[PDB]
Amino acid sequence: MKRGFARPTPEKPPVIKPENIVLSTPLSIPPPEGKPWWLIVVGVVVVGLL
Amino acid sequence: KVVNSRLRELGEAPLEATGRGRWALCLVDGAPLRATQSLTEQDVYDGDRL
Repeated sequence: MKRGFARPTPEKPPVIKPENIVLSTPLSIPPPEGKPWWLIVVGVVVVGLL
Repeated sequence: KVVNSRLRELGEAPLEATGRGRWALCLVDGAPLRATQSLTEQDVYDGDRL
């Protein structure tokens, strides 16, 4: 002999939330440059003058 | 009798005691069941332990 059991309507489960996410585009490296000749030309004169 | 018989087949000593008294079924706390009432009148169901 067993105890009786009647199943009721199921209780509400904890709601899941989906998510759509787009990533941030990475940072851009700077461009290289050629040294300023009309500056270094000045400096080599000054040290010579010294 | 059947419990003592099964115990002997298992190699265990049968139930024995000394002094004035009687043998009966009891709950985990030692409380004895009613000797004059049905197991259907008592709170016993399939899978219980006594």
